[PDB]
Amino acid sequence: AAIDPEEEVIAEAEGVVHLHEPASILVVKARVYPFEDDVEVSTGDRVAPGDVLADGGKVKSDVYGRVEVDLVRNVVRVVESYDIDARMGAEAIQQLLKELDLEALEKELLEEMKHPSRARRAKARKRLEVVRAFLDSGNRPEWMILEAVPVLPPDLRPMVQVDGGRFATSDLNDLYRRLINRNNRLKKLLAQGAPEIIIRNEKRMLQEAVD
Amino acid sequence: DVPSKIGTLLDLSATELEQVLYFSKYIVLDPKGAILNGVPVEKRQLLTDEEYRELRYGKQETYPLPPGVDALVKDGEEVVKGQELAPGVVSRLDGVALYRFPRRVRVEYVKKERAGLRLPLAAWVEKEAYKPGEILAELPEPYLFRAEEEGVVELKELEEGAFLVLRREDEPVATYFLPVGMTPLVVHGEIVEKGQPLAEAKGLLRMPRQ
Amino acid sequence: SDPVRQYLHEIGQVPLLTLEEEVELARKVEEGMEAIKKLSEITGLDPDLIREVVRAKILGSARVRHIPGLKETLDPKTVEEIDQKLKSLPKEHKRYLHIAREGEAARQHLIEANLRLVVSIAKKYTGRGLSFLDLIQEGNQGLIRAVEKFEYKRRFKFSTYATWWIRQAINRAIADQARTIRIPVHMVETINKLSRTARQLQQELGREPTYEEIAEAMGPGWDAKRVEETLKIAQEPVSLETPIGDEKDSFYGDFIPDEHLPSPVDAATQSLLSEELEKALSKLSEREAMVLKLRKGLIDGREHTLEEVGAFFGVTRERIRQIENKALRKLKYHESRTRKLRDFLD
DNA sequence: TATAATGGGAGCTGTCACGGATGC
DNA sequence: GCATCCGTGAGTCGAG
Ligand SMILES: [Mg+2]
Repeated sequence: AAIDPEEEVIAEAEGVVHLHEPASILVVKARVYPFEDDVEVSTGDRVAPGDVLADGGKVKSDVYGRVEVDLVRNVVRVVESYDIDARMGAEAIQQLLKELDLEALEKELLEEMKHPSRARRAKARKRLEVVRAFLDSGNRPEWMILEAVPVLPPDLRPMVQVDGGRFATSDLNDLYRRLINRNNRLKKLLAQGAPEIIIRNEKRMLQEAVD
Repeated sequence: DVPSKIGTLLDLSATELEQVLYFSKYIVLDPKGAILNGVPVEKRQLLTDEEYRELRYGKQETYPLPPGVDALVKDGEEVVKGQELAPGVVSRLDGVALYRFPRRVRVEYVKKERAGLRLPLAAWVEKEAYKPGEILAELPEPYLFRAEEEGVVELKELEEGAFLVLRREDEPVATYFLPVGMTPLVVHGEIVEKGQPLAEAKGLLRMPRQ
Repeated sequence: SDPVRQYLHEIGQVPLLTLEEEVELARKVEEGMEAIKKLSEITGLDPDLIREVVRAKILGSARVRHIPGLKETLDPKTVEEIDQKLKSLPKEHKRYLHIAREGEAARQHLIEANLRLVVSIAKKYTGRGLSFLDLIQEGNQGLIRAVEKFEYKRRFKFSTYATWWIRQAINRAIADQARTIRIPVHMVETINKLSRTARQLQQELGREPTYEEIAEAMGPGWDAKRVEETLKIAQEPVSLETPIGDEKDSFYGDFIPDEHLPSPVDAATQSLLSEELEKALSKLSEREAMVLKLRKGLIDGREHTLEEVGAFFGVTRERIRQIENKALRKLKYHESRTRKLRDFLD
């Protein structure tokens, strides 16, 4: 097929097609699963071994991976991959903080305190001070991560007209503006479904803004 | 603020927590049975972008083909690491090689037709059919295949062997097939009366491969 | 360490597209959009909702969030419902789903592929009031607009059509952000034009142009007053933390008096005013004192009309205004007598 | 809205006096 | 166990 209909290549008579001289060659580790019938999974779906894909369940998945549906080649391809969850930033850290059960860590470190090594006893103490601090306090560790960022009352970061009729203002306003701008841009970038390597950059810049 | 409190609770070094927060490296919440370099992925492991891409999105690579050089392998066909993909290209990995933007598409068109040939009875080997490469006959002396019709000659030479089609006006009156070992004595667009030699068969003669 | 170097590395990861790869991705994107349209025609669903569902499944459940334009809250439940109703289509109809998915994937790979061009364009925009990285991200937004608006049929390379949208988005950002007090984009254009004009005039005249010269140079409609008002309106604020001295000691804000909260003197004078007024209002009868007090609003802070004080005291508006008159008059006499309330008149 | 354009720059230098963390 | 790195301190009022 081509842009203009007169440049197209149509088959004159009955025959078979042979591909020669590819511009390049793409080598992928993948498992091929040809299909003669309507396929139950579309492109992008992640699939474990023993999953239904095409032909009403006659053909299944051998490996772990990601589904590339080829309509041209009439084959369901699976690129070998896992479902593995790996994150970045304060969201991941907030997760790991939320997951922590305090008493368990306290007791583990207590067992760690009986160890003969001086260093290990030391580190166990240092950690246990933090853990017990959070415990006795009633403050959740995940609060060390921010969701809602507080805003100082305006009068404490004034925008004021001086004698000359000119305005003078605090730097906290510029910092807050940086924060808000990068944040909003992140919300719009997420709403529009931008790639990773973009959202990543934005998130990084957001953290540096808060900092 | 050292020692880091967040870093303390989660047992993460300054460099590690920096890498995670500032987006240098991924950290794994639920490995979901992931495996890297033969070892299974333990929770809270640090992965580079290379490693996370290899694990999550799978491994792949593309190699260039210099213009006017045909691939030594077929589309869809399995490959082994080190196996040369082309005269100038060697694959670094194992898997399914795929064609990217083929420059030339060769179409083999199927043709089923009917054509006659006449041979001395002693030379012929009787067979119900002739597979490619199989001997059609064996001739002790040079023999001249003669035209059994009059007309203009359409000569088409295949990879080996050929076809002659005689036509009066616009309608073909004859089709002769010349197998291997027969040299055509006529050219395209020539006029032949009945009885004049179209070709010469010499020695052994056999079917073409195509 | 250095965020810019890091981002340039990440960008340096994705390879550059050959003309073939580019046209292929572009085509897949366009045909994908078409697929979503036809799919909306078949299903009768909203093309937007469909697009967000396909996008969701391509990106994964890692990214799922409610979109402002959508009428429904987008969550794995609803996207699973919709995706399942998409999986229930006949083969020829269910084909368009695969087309859509392919489209989205092509889109992502396209953006990620062309991310370098944005950097190369934004590196020339430094110093204009925005950070390098901010410029890069805005340029990325531009790139996205370019991808979604691109048509490969014109046989143009992607760079040519992308550059326009990238520059446009960057410029829009610079105009909409870099001022602490926000100014409309057209107004910013006018101000920058005024600056280019003034700079040209100063380059020809060998001196800073007056308001009149700039006015004349800006054509008709521009007088000196307009130029001055434009410049005035363009004045940026100054930091309160700017040092006034060699040492760390002096801050500019330390010299700025607060005019808002009343001084102790003003407060004491207001107090003595209230007290003296209560002194002079007690010299009346409680009725006329209360009428005056309701009319001037010393009681609730607001002034009642003649009808309201007359309805409250149970007399006519003429009568209530009359006793207001005599109260005020007695006050005038008392004031002409003791002269206690004269000093409060400033 | 369409020739094509695809990895950034400035560092900035005569203080100790260190404290605790990190490293062969 | 002992060299080495990173962050945090380094006088007061006055005028400016
Ligand atoms: Mg004028």
